[PDB]
Amino acid sequence: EAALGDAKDALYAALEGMNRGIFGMTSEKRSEIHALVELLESKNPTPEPTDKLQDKVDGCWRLVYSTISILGKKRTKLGLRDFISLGDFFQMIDVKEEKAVNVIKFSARALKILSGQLTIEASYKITTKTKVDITLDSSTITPDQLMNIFQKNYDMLLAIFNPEGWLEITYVDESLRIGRDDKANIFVLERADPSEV
Amino acid sequence: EAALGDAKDALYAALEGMNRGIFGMTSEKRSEIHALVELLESKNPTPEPTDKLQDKVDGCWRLVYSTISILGKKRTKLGLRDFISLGDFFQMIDVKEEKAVNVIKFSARALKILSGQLTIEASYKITTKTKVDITLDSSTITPDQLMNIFQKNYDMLLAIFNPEGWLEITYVDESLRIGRDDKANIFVLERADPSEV
Amino acid sequence: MSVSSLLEVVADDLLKLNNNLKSLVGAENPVLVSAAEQIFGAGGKRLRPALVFLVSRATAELAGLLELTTEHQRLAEIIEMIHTASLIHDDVIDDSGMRRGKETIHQLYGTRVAVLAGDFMFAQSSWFLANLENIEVIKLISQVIKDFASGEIKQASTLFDCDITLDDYLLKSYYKTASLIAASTRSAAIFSGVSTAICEQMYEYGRNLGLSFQVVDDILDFTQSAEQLGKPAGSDLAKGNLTAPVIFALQDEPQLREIIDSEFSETNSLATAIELVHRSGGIKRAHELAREKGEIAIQSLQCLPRSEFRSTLENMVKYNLERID
Amino acid sequence: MSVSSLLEVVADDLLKLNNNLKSLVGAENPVLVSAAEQIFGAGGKRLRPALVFLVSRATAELAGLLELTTEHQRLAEIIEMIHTASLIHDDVIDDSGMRRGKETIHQLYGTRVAVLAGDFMFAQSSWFLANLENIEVIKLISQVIKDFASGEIKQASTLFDCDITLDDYLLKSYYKTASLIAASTRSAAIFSGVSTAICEQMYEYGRNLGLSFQVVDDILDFTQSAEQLGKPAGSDLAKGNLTAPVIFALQDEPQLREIIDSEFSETNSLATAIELVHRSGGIKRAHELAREKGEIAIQSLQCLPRSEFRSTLENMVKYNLERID
Ligand SMILES: CC(C)=CCC/C(C)=C\CC/C(C)=C\CC/C(C)=C/CSP(=O)(O)OP(=O)(O)O
Ligand SMILES: CC(C)=CCC/C(C)=C\CC/C(C)=C\CC/C(C)=C/CSP(=O)(O)OP(=O)(O)O
Ligand SMILES: [Co+2]
Ligand SMILES: [Co+2]
Repeated sequence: EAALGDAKDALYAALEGMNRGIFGMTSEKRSEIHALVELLESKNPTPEPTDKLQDKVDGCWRLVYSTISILGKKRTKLGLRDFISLGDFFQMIDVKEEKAVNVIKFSARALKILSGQLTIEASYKITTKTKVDITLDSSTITPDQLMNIFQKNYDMLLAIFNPEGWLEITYVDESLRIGRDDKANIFVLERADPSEV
Repeated sequence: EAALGDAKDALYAALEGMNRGIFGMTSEKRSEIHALVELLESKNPTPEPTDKLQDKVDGCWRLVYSTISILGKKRTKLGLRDFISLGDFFQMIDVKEEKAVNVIKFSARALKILSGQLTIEASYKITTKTKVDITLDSSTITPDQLMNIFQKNYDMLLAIFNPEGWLEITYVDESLRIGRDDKANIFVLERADPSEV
Repeated sequence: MSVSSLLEVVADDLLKLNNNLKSLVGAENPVLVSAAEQIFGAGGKRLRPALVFLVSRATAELAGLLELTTEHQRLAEIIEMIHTASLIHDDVIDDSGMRRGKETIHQLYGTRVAVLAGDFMFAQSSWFLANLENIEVIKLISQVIKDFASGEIKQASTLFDCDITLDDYLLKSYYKTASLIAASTRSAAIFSGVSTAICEQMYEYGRNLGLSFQVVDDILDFTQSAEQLGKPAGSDLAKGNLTAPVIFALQDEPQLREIIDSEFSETNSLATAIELVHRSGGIKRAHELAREKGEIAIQSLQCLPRSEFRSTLENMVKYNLERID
Repeated sequence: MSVSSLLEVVADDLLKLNNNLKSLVGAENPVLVSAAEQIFGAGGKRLRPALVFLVSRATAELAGLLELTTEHQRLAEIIEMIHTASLIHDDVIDDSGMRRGKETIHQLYGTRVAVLAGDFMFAQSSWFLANLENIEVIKLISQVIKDFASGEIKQASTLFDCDITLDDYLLKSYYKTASLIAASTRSAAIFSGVSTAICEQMYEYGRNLGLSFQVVDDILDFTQSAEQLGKPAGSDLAKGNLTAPVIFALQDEPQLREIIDSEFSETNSLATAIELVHRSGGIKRAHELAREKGEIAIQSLQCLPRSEFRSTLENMVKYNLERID
């Protein structure tokens, strides 16, 4: 199919330059992007999706759009306007051991020693046949230099990226899924080979 | 004519990148350039040149090669390795009033106010039929900011560029003449419209 | 009311100082000779060394000194080299092409020369100050330098922080501007030999005069048009630096808080924030902020016997306050 | 003989200092926190604060102090922040990507952060020093900073100047290196409370130790191979900076004077100049220059009662001299 296929390409096209929406976005572009993702989640090919977790939701998922924005005072506290480049965001969902990993990678644009990541181990469970109840277990900033940079603001950072709560899985394709957590956030993720992490 | 014509072009070609030889030059290229220059001055089309001053030597002459080099300690005292860009060197020879002007123009990065010049007015005579006798009258650094920069080293600068002495004229063509002053210096000058000064 | 009218009272002091500083900085180094002529725009008629010279002369007359000492003049040069060196370094840090229309040293000569020139002036000031041999003045001025560091830290820390208070802002204004003036005027009083009461009233004269000055420049970065400024109007706001007009506006306007929190994410959002400042009447409360600062300064000077020194000090205050009509 | 073997005697002092300086610089600013961890390579085992600590402890023991005071430790941190801030600023000035293999702050974080970091450390040192409240120590250290400025001026002034003497060169070596060590060791003695004779012998210990160090680094920029150095061998020469091996070579070799006067115009001319240095035996007279410097330093220490402190000070000298065989 190409209807939701070319709509998917359209969403991919509207996202370019917005940096996954993580440092804010003009409101008309946000309305546009939510229009496209609600068009997609209306056209869900995988209904009833929490019993199809392993062949649809299992795998390594790279973030391509989310409503999570880091702006203002916390962008400044984290050093994220001029020093640290918020890199990729992954959400490997492994259904065997019933896990949910959030890997948020970081950089410093010259420092080979700062190129670390924030890891967030979570464990989910299926409450509703379209929802999953996620709970946080472990959290980690590595290496110790990045942890040195973020440690005084560790809880703010984790809380930005904490997958706890629930995740209602609206759209599920083989290379793209769309989620909506309890905080009214949209998470548009795509497939990434687990070597990307 | 093409022998000394394309030899002239060859001299023009061997000079590119040597910055008129004013900040030194590898000895093999200096031997090459003096070879081409003695080839040219052996082919002087204007014998007895001091009686043909108004129609051959008259005009504004831009320096394209000379043995005058500013290297080492003097380059450092004048600020000529990292700050001030020694610009063009002109030698207008106006034969009516028996004048000889040396205009050495100067520059600085982004400093519109430092773009000035050292002016050196001299008066020549005709001692020998191929050889003029030059004597210094006036000297000037303008504007007052460049003079501020050079003033403590004014005599060194003038002495670098002082046309006083005598200038034995060889190979005076219509668009290129070659000089050999009393200090064994070679001066290869070309024609420049007096607005370039 | 004008600048020259104020500074003519110490025009001679100011000229000697400008000459010494041009001679010293730019120490027979070609590039530094040019940069010193560029930095010390001939005449020496700048506010900070002139305040040093006016408090110097007012308090000296009050004290019985017939001339200004060597300490007073080394102090005006310390103050001026510190101020200038800090502005050069601040333009290299946070790359700035212009400073009040004039082009910066960093732009004309490059970062390497600007850093060298600022370092050189800071070194010269360190040494002049050590050789004043007044431990209290050395401490005041070392506090000024340390407060430059504190101010850089706190400025980077409070970018886009809509919960900054007016005491926080006034401390950033102190760190930036008021600290060096307050220090210079208490030190001028100290070297004149007048009492600790007059030296504290001159610290408070310089502190509130420098706070008024900073508040009024904070206002003029809104009012003045984008051509009167080398910058767009409201460039302290675009950049995350919330000054007292914005702080007064965010006390009652919520929409402005949503605008600054997005870091002006919406398009045209800086101009919307500008008009919310002009509508909130935060500019008028900043105008009165500046007037109250200046009036504490004018009341600071009442300790000084009548003269044209302290009349010019009061006109320092008045000129500042009428720079915002 | 080794570096750690020397620095163990005050390893604990050095660790406390490194911790304080990492905490202070990088003052909960993300980029500055990283730059401080980068700058103060964990452990604090660097020569200059260790000299401060060894003269501090030797002279303190001689004086009857049971511990090092707060002044001694603020002084080791002053010395270390000054040295570090000057190296950062020197790498921005005269753009340098590396410093002894390690990469510079200017390269990793950029000029803006390097200038901010160096400025911050200089501000912190200014303030620490003012608050030592010792006018003689404040003067010594202000002279160190002023001599950094003098050294920049004189270094630019003497580029490619084949008529530079060995007293001129040794003054450039002082300005660059020896002044801060001499100041730190006289100040360490001063705060220990020992006599003016022992404080002058510690000024002379520090100035001849720092002169030997500079002479031996001047030699190793010829000796060490182009890869053992982050840069080609003989890079102080290529650049116009004539060190004591070249100055000793130009006393009898004329060809080298024609080579340096052309500013190495001929191709292969730097290598010809290098071999003329290695042939002139200017390296050996520089080697003996360094040994004589170090022996005045070792004779400087004879005022100190026998201890592990002055034995490590004598091994400071010996390690330096055996770094060049
Ligand atoms: C090295 C030594 C002894 C002391 C160094 C002093 C030090 C710690 C830092 C240098 C001084 C710096 C960077 C800033 C303070 C000077 C100043 C008035 C800055 C304007 S703040 P903004 O940039 O926001 O405003 P705009 O640019 O518009 O003026
Ligand atoms: C701001 C303030 C209070 C003081 C500032 C201090 C000041 C006046 C200047 C900064 C300090 C500078 C630039 C140089 C001195 C430090 C130093 C050891 C330089 C090596 S000289 P070279 O570069 O030739 O050698 P290489 O690079 O190889 O080490
Ligand atoms: Co700034
Ligand atoms: Co240098």
